[PDB]
Amino acid sequence: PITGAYNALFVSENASIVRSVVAFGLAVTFLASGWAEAILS
Amino acid sequence: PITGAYNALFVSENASIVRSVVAFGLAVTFLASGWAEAILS
Amino acid sequence: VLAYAAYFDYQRRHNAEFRRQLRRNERRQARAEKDLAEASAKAQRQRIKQAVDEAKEEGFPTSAEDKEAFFLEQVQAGEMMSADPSKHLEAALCFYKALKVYPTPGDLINIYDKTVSKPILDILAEMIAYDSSLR
Amino acid sequence: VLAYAAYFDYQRRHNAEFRRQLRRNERRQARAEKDLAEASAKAQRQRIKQAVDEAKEEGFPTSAEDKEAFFLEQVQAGEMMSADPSKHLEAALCFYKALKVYPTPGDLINIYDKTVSKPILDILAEMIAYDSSLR
Amino acid sequence: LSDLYDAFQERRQKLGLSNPGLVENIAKEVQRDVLTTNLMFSGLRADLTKAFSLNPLFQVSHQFAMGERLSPYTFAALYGTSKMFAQGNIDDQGNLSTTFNYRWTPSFTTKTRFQITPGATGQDMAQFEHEYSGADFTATIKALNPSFLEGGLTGIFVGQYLQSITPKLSLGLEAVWQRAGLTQGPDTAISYVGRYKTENWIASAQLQAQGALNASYWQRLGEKVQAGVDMTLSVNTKEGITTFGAKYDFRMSTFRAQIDTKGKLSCVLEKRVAAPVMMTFAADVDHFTQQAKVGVGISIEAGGEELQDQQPAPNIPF
Amino acid sequence: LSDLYDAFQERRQKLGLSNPGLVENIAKEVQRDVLTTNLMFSGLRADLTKAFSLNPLFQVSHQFAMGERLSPYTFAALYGTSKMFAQGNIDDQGNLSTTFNYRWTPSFTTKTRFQITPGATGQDMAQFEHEYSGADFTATIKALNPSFLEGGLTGIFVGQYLQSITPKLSLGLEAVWQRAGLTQGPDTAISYVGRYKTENWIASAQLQAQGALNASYWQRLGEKVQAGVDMTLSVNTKEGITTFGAKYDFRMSTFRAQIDTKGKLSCVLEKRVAAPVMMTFAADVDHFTQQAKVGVGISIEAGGEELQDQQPAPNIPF
Amino acid sequence: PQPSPEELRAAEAEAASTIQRAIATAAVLYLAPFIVDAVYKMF
Amino acid sequence: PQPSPEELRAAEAEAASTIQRAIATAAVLYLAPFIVDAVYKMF
Amino acid sequence: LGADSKQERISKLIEISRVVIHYGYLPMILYLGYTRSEPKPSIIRLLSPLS
Amino acid sequence: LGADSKQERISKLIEISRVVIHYGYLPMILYLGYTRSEPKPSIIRLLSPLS
Amino acid sequence: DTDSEISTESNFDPSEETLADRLHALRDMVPPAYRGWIYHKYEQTTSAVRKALSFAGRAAWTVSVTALLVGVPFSLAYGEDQQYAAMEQEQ
Amino acid sequence: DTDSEISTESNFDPSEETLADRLHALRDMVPPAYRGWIYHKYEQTTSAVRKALSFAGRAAWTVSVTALLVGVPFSLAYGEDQQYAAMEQEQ
Ligand SMILES: C[C@@H]1CC[C@@]2(OC1)O[C@H]1C[C@H]3[C@@H]4CC=C5C[C@@H](OCCC(CO)CO)CC[C@]5(C)[C@H]4CC[C@]3(C)[C@H]1[C@@H]2C
Ligand SMILES: C[C@@H]1CC[C@@]2(OC1)O[C@H]1C[C@H]3[C@@H]4CC=C5C[C@@H](OCCC(CO)CO)CC[C@]5(C)[C@H]4CC[C@]3(C)[C@H]1[C@@H]2C
Ligand SMILES: C[C@@H]1CC[C@@]2(OC1)O[C@H]1C[C@H]3[C@@H]4CC=C5C[C@@H](OCCC(CO)CO)CC[C@]5(C)[C@H]4CC[C@]3(C)[C@H]1[C@@H]2C
Ligand SMILES: C[C@@H]1CC[C@@]2(OC1)O[C@H]1C[C@H]3[C@@H]4CC=C5C[C@@H](OCCC(CO)CO)CC[C@]5(C)[C@H]4CC[C@]3(C)[C@H]1[C@@H]2C
Ligand SMILES: C[C@@H]1CC[C@@]2(OC1)O[C@H]1C[C@H]3[C@@H]4CC=C5C[C@@H](OCCC(CO)CO)CC[C@]5(C)[C@H]4CC[C@]3(C)[C@H]1[C@@H]2C
Repeated sequence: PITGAYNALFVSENASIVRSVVAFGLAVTFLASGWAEAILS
Repeated sequence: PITGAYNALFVSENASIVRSVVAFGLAVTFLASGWAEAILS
Repeated sequence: VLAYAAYFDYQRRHNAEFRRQLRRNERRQARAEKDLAEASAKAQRQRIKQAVDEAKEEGFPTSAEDKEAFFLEQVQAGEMMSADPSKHLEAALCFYKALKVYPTPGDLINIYDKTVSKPILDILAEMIAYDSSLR
Repeated sequence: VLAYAAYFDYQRRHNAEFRRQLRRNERRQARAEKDLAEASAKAQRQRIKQAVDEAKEEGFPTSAEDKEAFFLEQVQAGEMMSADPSKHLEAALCFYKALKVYPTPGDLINIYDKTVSKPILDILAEMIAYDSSLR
Repeated sequence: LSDLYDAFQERRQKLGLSNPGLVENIAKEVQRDVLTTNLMFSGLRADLTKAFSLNPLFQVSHQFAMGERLSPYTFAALYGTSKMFAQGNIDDQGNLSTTFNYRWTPSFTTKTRFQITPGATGQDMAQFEHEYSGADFTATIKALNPSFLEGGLTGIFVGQYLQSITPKLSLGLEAVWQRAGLTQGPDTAISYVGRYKTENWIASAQLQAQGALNASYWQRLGEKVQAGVDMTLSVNTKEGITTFGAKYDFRMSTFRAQIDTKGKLSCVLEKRVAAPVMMTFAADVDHFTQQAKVGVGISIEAGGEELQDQQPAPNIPF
Repeated sequence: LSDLYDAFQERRQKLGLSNPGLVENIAKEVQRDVLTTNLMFSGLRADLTKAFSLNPLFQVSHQFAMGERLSPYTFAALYGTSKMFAQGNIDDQGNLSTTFNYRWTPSFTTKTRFQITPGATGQDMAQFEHEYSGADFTATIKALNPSFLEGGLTGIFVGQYLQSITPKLSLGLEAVWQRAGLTQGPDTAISYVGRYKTENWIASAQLQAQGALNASYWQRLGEKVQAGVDMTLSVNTKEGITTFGAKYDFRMSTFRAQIDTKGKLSCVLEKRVAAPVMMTFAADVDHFTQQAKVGVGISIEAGGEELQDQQPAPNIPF
Repeated sequence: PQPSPEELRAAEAEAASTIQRAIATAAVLYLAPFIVDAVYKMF
Repeated sequence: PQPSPEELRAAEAEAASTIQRAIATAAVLYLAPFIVDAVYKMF
Repeated sequence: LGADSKQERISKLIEISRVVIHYGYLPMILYLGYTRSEPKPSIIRLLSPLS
Repeated sequence: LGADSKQERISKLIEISRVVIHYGYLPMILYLGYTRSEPKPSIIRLLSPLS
Repeated sequence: DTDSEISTESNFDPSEETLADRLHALRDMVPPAYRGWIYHKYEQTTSAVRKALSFAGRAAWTVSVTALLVGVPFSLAYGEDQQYAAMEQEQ
Repeated sequence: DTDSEISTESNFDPSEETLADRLHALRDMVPPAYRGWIYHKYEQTTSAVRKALSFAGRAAWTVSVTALLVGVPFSLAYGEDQQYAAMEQEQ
């Protein structure tokens, strides 16, 4: 499991692309789910 | 007059010494004469 | 422990056979450690030899503008790698590739010998000796 | 003014003597301007010759450590002066002094020819030609 | 014929569409209103602005600065009217940047820009821009350094189009044509854009034909807080960066902060330390190198407070 | 014999002299209380100080910094008592600087300092200092890296003496002895100092045997303003610099500004933005190159406000 | 390296076709809202 | 260059004499206030 | 296509226009404001930073 | 003057003392405070930055 | 400078002159020595003006930045101090 | 590894051994292969600990600086905003 995920997330030719895409997915969810409004406001 | 003063004040081997000494003389006079207290306070 | 240590010391001092058994084991290990070092040195020597061989396959630029640009890139690549102690082999290869492209290698060697760190110079020095074609 | 200009133009066009008087004055001035340039060039040439002569009197270091230190100082001095267009003569002298101390002047010339600005190179090039002792 | 044109136009108006605005603004709410990228600076800065009128608008500004790639001094002047806007600013080195916008029609605008540098011949440039703003779309064409002196069209040309598909969805297009020299073939690039806009949140995307993708999301977190996230992907090597940030609108100050996947952190605090004076503090921290750039600046607008009798001229074509 | 010693001591006490303090402090009122030299910095800085007691004094501090020659992190702890003071601070790179001062007698103090760096063997050092404070004079002897391992005295030794001549005039002496290596001869340098002190103004001078002269003047310009001027001359080439500056003591902030003959301008503003929080803004402008260094920092002291029942221990030998 | 003259003509045609394909999309977008209206009215 | 052994002994004596001259001044300063007192009392 | 003499003349127009815009653009903006502003400022105040 | 063997031993004492001071000086100061402060802080709070 | 050399330009005509040549003749009216010497002074005078303006501009920048860097923090600190004095005086 | 070579150390004595030699004999008790292999693991384990502490320290610094750089300006701005809300509410 971890071997198939860590390699594709930090030691691959597209590691920088995956990290940017995943971070965007989290950020949008954090905002859209209303948690951000409940924490930052 | 100016020829004998400008040379010794900006284009001489001791020009930097003379400028520092003259500036100190003015600064002390400005403070000690009471003008500084009348302007800066 | 002290009783065993006293007996062990007493046996080693007064029993020659006990020393002989221990000495034989130590001597046997001494051979293995030296042999291991030689094997490690040969493998390192093979890596140096491999690195010089790899440079021949990629080839070198022929034009003066490409040679200067390639030289600067190899110097820049070697220097960039020289800061990392894990890239000393790769840094030396870039310096070796550049040295082979520079028109006066002897002068560049004097620059490297003074500007490049000794651990990289040691590998590069063997590269020069291995590549008998270097002028 | 227009009446004089019309008369002046009319005289120049129809009176050959008027042209001859003016042409003689212009030709006479043309000689002076060319002669002035040659005098200026010779004075500049003398300054270059003087600069090379001055370097001989100060002498050059003999030890390798002093030669390298002096070379670096002369390169540093030349480069520091090279940024000021009023010190091109002094900058070239430092580069000339360094070039005379460097062990492989030909390689350093290629560096200067590419790294140093042409106005300084022109003076330095004449310095090399004037100092027939430069290898 | 007008018979079809009138019927077509009438059917169009009944759709309730609206002008989506310039293509370059589809990410404004994130990239300019929330992220610090456009406000970050380093060193010291001081702007002394004098307003002489509001209708027509006329103000003169002196900027003093001491920092990374900041010119020691910049004099700028601008004049504006409901039909035109002219601005020019010149650095201590003589670099002159200018703008001249004129409304030939309320729906058609011409924008002219120049950048004249004495030091460098390459720097000198001229940009002509034409904009049309329909009831539901915007079209634009630009000509940067357009020249035919070599007997063929050269320079850079850009065309932009953005169309409102529904009251919330906007789709657009961008096209570039280039020919740096008549001896070489023309290069063309196309970019597709789109946006979905609502009161609470806005989503935008910008896809280059080269493969790069820029996407962003903006959401309001109440009356005083709003935040957005911006993502950039490049496939020139594969590289990508995602920036998350938020903005707080207090009474006397606005605080912006953001962090991105490359480990950079930056914040900007603008504070009204006085009625005419506004302070700005900017700090950018690179966590991978532990280095920080600090910026402090000030803005002063003496003229505006002493002339309240005339209100700002409308629709100045900035 | 005590007969003369008592009569001599009695005649001495009736002269009304007073202890002039350490030689290194003869210019404190200018070089530290007015000039910005000791407060200037660049980049970002944050000091988080926790006070655990006031008698004995004990506080722990974490410093975060990102700027020119500022270590990313520094942990410091100190303990103090009317008889002793111990402090140590360590950088992220392990450089440890320490101090240990002990009062063997109220008039005699021993100061020990160490500077241990893992990275550099040259950096490691040890400084032993002994001070005596008579009724009208102070004497001091220092030994930096004292060693006899080579069979001869080596290192750096310094002796300082300052004597009050009258209730206002103080004259002093400083002597240095050095021997970096037993193979080379010892080097000695002497410095003469003096000061005239009054309530309104103070004048000081520091003359090196090498020819360098440092002179300063300090004058109070009221209860909230004081200013001073400092002059430095060197004859190593001939060079000299004169610095004029003033300090303002407002209720919630202290503003310092100075300019010198080399064209540098600098100012420091320390502002109590909150009861435990103090801000610092520092800017240094070089008018000959038009470059500026901006420094922003903060200090937080959470512990002190919640323990008012014990007052600070007296005469801690800082 | 420098391009040949026939390759330039190939590039010039390619570039023109790309911009023509763009303008074709712009026309589709201008007509797109009426198409989207029909979909909401198909159900 | 490295110094000769006799030059080192010359330097060692010189250095000692300098510090001895300093301590002689310190003794003068310690006695200086009584001297200054006499001057005010001479008139 | 284009005559060589024409290209020289056309290029000259750009060179002249470049210089004019470099020197004349900012004074033009200041002139427009000074004559059309409401009210009209003083020539000294027209470029005073904050007075 | 000094015996060569003595210089080795004396130098060794400095080497050991250097390491001890490097590691032991700060914990010593923290220990003195923790046991002698008035009042005595919590081990967790002893190095908390502001809590 | 020979009468025979200058005599080669024996004949001239007003119509033969080209527009550029006729315009160039206007410059020929001024003596080359004077115009050359006037141009020299013009360069020296123009350089001095540029040096004076650069120095005057550089001095004004120094005074402007000095007054701002010192006057701005002080004005804020001094202003805030007056508020505390006012609030304390109102007690 | 020959019986005759090892036989050269035919005789030994407890008193002949020097204090340093007697202390060295204690280390001789441990098999060289094990001690050499244990030392290798010790270096690898000690390096990992130093790497973990460096990473843990570097992470804590990042969080501390991030919270300060963002929390400090915000806390001041937010605090000042509340004062205006309080003063306005008192009207
Ligand atoms: C050696 C170098 C040469 C320059 C310099 O030292 C260095 O030489 C010093 C001479 C000093 C002045 C002497 C006397 C006065 C008169 C007094 O006025 C109140 C007198 C009172 C009597 O009842 C009412 O009249 C005010 C002070 C002033 C002007 C001194 C100022 C500082 C000066 C200029 C010093 C200056 C720095
Ligand atoms: C050129 C590229 C095309 C995609 C894109 O540009 C780039 O163009 C936009 C299309 C958007 C989606 C369209 C419709 C909806 C339905 C809506 O439903 C809410 C409820 C509501 C209707 O039922 C009633 O209240 C939720 C959001 C979602 C999925 C959009 C997400 C963002 C998208 C993907 C945007 C994206 C940036
Ligand atoms: C080692 C070097 C020796 C000089 C020095 O250290 C360096 O030592 C100090 C001696 C000082 C002077 C001594 C006495 C007076 C008389 C006094 O008279 C006021 C009125 C008062 C007495 O009549 C009654 O109120 C005015 C000032 C003046 C001239 C001093 C100036 C500063 C001087 C030069 C100081 C200087 C720094
Ligand atoms: C000549 C050059 C250009 C101009 C300039 O010198 C250089 O001239 C200086 C005068 C300064 C101002 C004097 C007084 C104040 C009031 C103070 O207090 C607000 C309290 C608040 C309470 O509600 C509102 O009243 C805020 C700051 C301000 C405006 C100064 C700003 C900096 C200024 C503009 C300086 C500026 C840089
Ligand atoms: C964990 C790491 C260490 C600790 C730390 O995070 C990182 O924890 C954060 C909490 C922050 C404080 C929260 C609230 C306030 C009140 C505010 O308002 C004063 C109004 C005035 C009215 O008179 C007095 O009440 C002033 C600032 C202050 C103290 C913050 C300072 C920064 C602090 C200490 C941050 C600090 C860097």
